[PDB]
Amino acid sequence: IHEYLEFANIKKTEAEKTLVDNSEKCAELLAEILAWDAGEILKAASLLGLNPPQATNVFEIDWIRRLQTLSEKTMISTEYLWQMGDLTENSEFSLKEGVGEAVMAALKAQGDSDNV
Amino acid sequence: SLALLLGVTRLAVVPTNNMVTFFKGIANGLSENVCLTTDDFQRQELEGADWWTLLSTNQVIDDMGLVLDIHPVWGKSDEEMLMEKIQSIGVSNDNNTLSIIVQILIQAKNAQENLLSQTISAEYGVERSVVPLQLRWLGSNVYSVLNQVLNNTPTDISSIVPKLSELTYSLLIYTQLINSLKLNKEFIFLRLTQPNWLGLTQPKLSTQLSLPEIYLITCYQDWVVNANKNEDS
Amino acid sequence: SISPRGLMKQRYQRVVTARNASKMNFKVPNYRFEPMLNRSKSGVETLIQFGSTLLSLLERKDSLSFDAYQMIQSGDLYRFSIDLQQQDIDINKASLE
Amino acid sequence: SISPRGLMKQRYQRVVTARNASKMNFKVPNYRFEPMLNRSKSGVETLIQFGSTLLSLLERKDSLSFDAYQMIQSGDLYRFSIDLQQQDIDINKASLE
Amino acid sequence: QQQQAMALLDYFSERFTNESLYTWLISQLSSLYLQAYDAVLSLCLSAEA
Amino acid sequence: SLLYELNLGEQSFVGGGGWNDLYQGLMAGETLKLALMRMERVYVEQNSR
Repeated sequence: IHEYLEFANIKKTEAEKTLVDNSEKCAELLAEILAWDAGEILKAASLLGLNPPQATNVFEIDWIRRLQTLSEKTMISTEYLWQMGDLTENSEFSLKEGVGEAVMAALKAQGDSDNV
Repeated sequence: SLALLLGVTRLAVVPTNNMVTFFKGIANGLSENVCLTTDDFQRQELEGADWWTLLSTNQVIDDMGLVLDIHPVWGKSDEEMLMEKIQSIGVSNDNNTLSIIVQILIQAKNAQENLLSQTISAEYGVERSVVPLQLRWLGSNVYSVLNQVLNNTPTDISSIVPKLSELTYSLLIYTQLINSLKLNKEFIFLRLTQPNWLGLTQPKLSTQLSLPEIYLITCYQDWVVNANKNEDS
Repeated sequence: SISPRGLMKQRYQRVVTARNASKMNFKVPNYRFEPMLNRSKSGVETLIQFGSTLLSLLERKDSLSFDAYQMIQSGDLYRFSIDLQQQDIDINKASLE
Repeated sequence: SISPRGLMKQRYQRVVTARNASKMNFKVPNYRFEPMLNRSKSGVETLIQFGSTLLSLLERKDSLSFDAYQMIQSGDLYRFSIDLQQQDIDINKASLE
Repeated sequence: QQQQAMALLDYFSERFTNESLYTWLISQLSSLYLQAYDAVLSLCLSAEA
Repeated sequence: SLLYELNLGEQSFVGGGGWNDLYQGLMAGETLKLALMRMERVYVEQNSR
């Protein structure tokens, strides 16, 4: 955890931010310490100023704890959990009509059996 | 795990400056009173090295001739091969002046090996009897690692040679090859000595590994336990 | 009867940093060499005696602190044992009814 | 009820090669015999002290590593104990039905 | 019982004189013995001479 | 005193910094025995009329 956080903090303005921190391998170790998916964690690039983002040294890990447990309550993606936020504010209707159907299909994929 | 061990879709790692603290630790351990004879160690005409200048009343010829280094072989390696190699290279003075400079050299060879076998055992969790065999079977040499001190590896720039930075990465995968299954050094010693004699094909003198070995060495590692008599028969 | 459970995969190692650092010396003498060899020994070997005294006492300290903490492990088990078993008096009364 | 089974016939010995090898000496002296008997002793007996220190510490090392590995032997047994016994709640519910 | 057996393994593995201290002593002392052994033998050899 | 009384060039046996602050000075005395052994052997050789 220390070697990961020390690497995340290296020289954002003078070097690493415009080089995307080498996102393809720095964001990999954040998945590896969790034994988790190095893929969908890259959705974090939807916030924090075009950084990876990773140098916010706790809150992203603290949230990913809850994303990992939610990802074991249900087989839904973090990509769809973002839409469940976007729909809050009297938002566009076709996204709600689609998200309801997508969650229904994600339940059929488990059914009265167990499956995945 | 098997795909990683077979080298398909390989791992990623960060060159943290802690690695320099480790290699500077090796350089420090080499420098603090070990006083090692590694000063241009192998290559022919070994001239200008301190140790035999002091002992010159007993023997002068510090330059010797051909090289002072060893490759392992089964049944019996040891200082008898190091003696026979230096005895073969045209010394006509077969008296005690030749044998005394072998018993002066044995502890000086130990002082090159004992550094790695005692230190890296505390980094990676392997017994000191496995370390030099693991190092060669990975595709390395004890002096080639120690020469990286002379290549300025102890300098705390955030860059080091691939010969260390990818070797260190490769050591972890070969550590899982000796912990996801456990086996004894005599197997490694045979495998490293004589691949075709063990039963492999000539290309497997290289560092590369594939499933036709992994089946046979695993089914051997079962059969050596399953057999009705102890280890050595 | 539908599910297994995970385990304590408690296999992980820990690392000891086997390396050193050190510094140089100077000074000028005031009397002979062998008279100092006849004084330096006993002060050094007394430090080996003090260091092995400290080490061997610290094993005696940290051994007995384990023997202490191992006793209190029974305290919850007595509570759970009584508060499970006491119901067999109430069952033996319910059987009489 | 038709068959027995084999056993661990774990009787086999192991062999220790009790033999040696050794080499000759030369050199020429620079000062007297008894002054060297008055120096050679303490360096040798310090090596007996270092060797017995190494040996007695290595017993303390390899003893405590056994006490460690002996604890994790409980981890599977708790898993199997819970995943066998938990069914008696489901049987006590099936008996109420 | 399972969780306090895990807490005993934690309390044991967080003991001061755990496996690391004997390992650290021996892995240094192994050098002190060899640095003495390669040096002492000239005293008894010069006693013969 | 050795290097003055024999009038000799540098050999630096007594290196400073042998204390330890993870392990509170353990083994910081046994090194002094080996320093005296490395030192004594200069006197075993380098004395003559």
